[PDB]
Amino acid sequence: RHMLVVAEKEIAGLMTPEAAFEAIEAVFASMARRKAYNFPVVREAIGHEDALYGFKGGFDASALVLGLKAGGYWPNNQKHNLINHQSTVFLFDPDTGRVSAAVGGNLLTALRTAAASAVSIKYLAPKGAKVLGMIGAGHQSAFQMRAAANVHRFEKVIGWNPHPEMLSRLADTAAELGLPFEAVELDRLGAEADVIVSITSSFSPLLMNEHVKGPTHIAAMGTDTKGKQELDPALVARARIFTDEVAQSVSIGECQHAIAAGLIREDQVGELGAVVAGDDPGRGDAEVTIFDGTGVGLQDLAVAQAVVELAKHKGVAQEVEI
Amino acid sequence: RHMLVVAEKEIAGLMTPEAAFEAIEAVFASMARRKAYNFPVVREAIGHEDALYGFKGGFDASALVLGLKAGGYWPNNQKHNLINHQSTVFLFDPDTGRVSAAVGGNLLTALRTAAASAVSIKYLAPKGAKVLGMIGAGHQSAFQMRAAANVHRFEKVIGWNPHPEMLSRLADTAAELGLPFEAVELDRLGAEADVIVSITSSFSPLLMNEHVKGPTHIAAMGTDTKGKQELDPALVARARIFTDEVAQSVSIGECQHAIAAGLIREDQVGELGAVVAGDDPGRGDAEVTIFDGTGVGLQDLAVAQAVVELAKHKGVAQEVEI
Ligand SMILES: NC(=O)c1ccc[n+]([C@@H]2O[C@H](COP(=O)([O-])OP(=O)(O)OC[C@H]3O[C@@H](n4cnc5c(N)ncnc54)[C@H](O)[C@@H]3O)[C@@H](O)[C@H]2O)c1
Ligand SMILES: NC(=O)c1ccc[n+]([C@@H]2O[C@H](COP(=O)([O-])OP(=O)(O)OC[C@H]3O[C@@H](n4cnc5c(N)ncnc54)[C@H](O)[C@@H]3O)[C@@H](O)[C@H]2O)c1
Ligand SMILES: [Tb+3]
Ligand SMILES: [Tb+3]
Repeated sequence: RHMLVVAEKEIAGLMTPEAAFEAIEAVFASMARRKAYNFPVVREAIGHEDALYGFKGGFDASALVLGLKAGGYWPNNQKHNLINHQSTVFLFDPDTGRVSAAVGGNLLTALRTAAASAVSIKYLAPKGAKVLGMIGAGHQSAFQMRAAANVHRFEKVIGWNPHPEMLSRLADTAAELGLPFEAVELDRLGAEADVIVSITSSFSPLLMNEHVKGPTHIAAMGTDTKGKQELDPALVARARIFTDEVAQSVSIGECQHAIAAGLIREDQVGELGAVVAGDDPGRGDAEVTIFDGTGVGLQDLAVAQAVVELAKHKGVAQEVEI
Repeated sequence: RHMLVVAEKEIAGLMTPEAAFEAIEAVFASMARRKAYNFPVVREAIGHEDALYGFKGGFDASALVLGLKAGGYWPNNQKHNLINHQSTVFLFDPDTGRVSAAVGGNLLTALRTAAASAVSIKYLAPKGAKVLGMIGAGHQSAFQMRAAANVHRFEKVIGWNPHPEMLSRLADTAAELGLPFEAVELDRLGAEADVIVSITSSFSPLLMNEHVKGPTHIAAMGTDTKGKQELDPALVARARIFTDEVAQSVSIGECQHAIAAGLIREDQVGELGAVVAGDDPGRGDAEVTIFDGTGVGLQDLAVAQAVVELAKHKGVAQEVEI
């Protein structure tokens, strides 16, 4: 009996935005139909090298995926010539309990996060969305724009960056996709962008309520810890809200600040997967929609189960006896 | 950069009861000195194949060992020609966060469980213990007897089992250890066994309060789940109690019943590691001592780290790129 290992350097040549979209769109519908759930997250500051280490487990009864993503954040990894984020996904056989696969989760995390916002664009973007708005130009921004253009045909890409130095990262990605780009200010972005994808490590409201005008869908992907914030709580409180895990959205998600101040209800925080499964009308007659993407382990298990199938069909899945 | 893999079939040729004893003894001391700790345990009934699946993580700052054991219990694994207990230890580099090793955990679990019971024997057994009492003849009962005979020199082994046909497993291993065996009922076992080791999956009190007579150390290893029970809560109430994790002992351990009945309070539950680290005198003049072995992830981590060290020396550690 052997287990499969898919090295990190193989993920780029195997995964695609289409393959990432299929896995995440499917795992959203399973969570809505209560065929899949996330385990309680373990998150520990081990008190050594300032590390944050933990596990994100889950089980998908619809796709028979069982396992976890283990790892975290090592801020001092520069001395090792390594990136700060280090994670690994372990898959187990749901029928027997044996380990089945082990895949690096660094690039997979960026792809499933980009695929998550792409699902919210497919099911919540306004009719005939013209301009794509990008708030932030970090490492994740290139994956977010590529996943957005893969699911919706855009005509213009406008972008704003809290740090104007790396504004060129959005322009290179927009030119890569064959779309024009224009660096705009935050007030003009909310008025022209029909779809807005924010992906910053911000601790204060960036996109204000008076900025957003007209039908607009917002993919709030930045806030994933207690304390972070990207949107004006007044802006969150006028939009129909969808998320991946309601418990995480009201605690460490973008909605954490509006539910605490009593600006929105907890029972009004919808599930994006409920729209994919057809149980939720979706955008409906709301002018502004917000997808509060917080990140769940089932997203990491779905794309990991996809790369192991693509790897062994390609011939790059390492067979290991264990 | 790469990842090591130690197959399950190599564990037997690498681990010895003495090597497992030295690892677990040191881990008990590190926990008492607060140089190591266990992460919050995840334990989920996923609903598929009646399986119990979860993670037991931990970190040993003294030995710089980090990781978790993943897996659990598949009650119907006999139809797959597999044992019901399936687990796997994943070690991570504490300085970088990258995964370092994956080790088969089936044989490791039984070894460290037997080592934990042997540590309590070395530090809590009555002076000159001559008769070892085995309550349970399951799979792990053989490992418990071998580890107990390795740390302490016994003259006789008496055994009892709810299903009396399995007693051949105790007699066979008693023959391997050069020790005579006699099957008995629980009334004689409690009055003649100086050291008692219970390793049953029971939900009813077996060893009663008036069964135990004279100086006796009871290594209760079977109860690791809310609802299981091996001992009479009255017997637990009159004994000097030690455990590996006080939080688990009062909830899923043997003390869960004497705690709920108000017979004892959690501050009356000691730590076996404090006896190992010299901070606790241990037995003293008490007539009955109990070690509530529930199982902690650091035990798996310590015994797996030693296996990786031996596997690299013996040359049986598979180098895998990830
Ligand atoms: N929701 C998910 O599933 C998921 C997954 C991965 C990452 N993320 C989140 O995405 C966010 C960015 O990911 P990245 O890796 O692209 O980070 P990154 O640091 O590469 O980009 C940082 C962005 O945050 C902005 N920024 C930095 N400090 C700021 C401050 N003090 N105030 C306002 N803006 C500030 C920078 O201008 C830049 O745009 C992080 O917050 C991360 O947690 C979410
Ligand atoms: N504490 C630890 O660190 C640790 C580690 C591993 C296993 N365990 C526990 O050890 C126990 C047995 O381990 P095993 O894998 O050797 O199990 P096993 O099933 O091989 O043997 C189980 C024994 O329990 C007894 N038993 C079974 N059903 C019973 C019932 N209904 N009432 C009373 N007695 C009954 C029988 O004597 C049987 O031999 C399990 O409960 C397991 O959780 C503890
Ligand atoms: Tb059943
Ligand atoms: Tb028979």
